Amino acid sequence: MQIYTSEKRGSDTAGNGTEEAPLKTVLQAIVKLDGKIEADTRIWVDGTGDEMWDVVSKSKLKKATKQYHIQTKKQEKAPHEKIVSYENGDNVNLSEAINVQLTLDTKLPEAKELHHHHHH
Repeated sequence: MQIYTSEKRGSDTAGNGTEEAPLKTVLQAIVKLDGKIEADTRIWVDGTGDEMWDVVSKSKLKKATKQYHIQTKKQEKAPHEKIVSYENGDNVNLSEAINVQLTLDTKLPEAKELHHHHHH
């Protein structure tokens, strides 16, 4: 499953995730899969100049995965155009993903010691 995106073009209305209809941002490529980016999932970007389509950076893609899951990811979700695709998402949460809530570490959210001295 290949998804083409044109961030420099920023095609929202013309953004489907294909070649003739490239998405505006990588975010819209994930909203359809709910973060289900597997080996068959290949997202292409504007390119490097030499090529028409290049691979999306994992650093940016992973960040977008987090952002999308917090912003667009609600309780429910609908499928998409490419073969519909069922709710084939992961979660697990048996005795390992519990450390994400009951983290035995000293961290304070929204604190920002000397970092809050210049913004929220």
